[PDB]
Amino acid sequence: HMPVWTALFDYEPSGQDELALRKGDRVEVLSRDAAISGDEGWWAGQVGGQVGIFPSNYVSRG
Repeated sequence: HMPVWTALFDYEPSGQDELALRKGDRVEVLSRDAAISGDEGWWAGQVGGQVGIFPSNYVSRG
């Protein structure tokens, strides 16, 4: 059911609230709302067994 989003790039977290990404990970995107991520241009999601925020430009739909 949940839409497919793919990490375009590696992302190394700067905090425990940030999601680590590796290029080509399928990322479960949980919100695009800045009021939920707390940081304009950041989304919330789950990958790697962690939930957290990442910069929105790091994933693409499909």
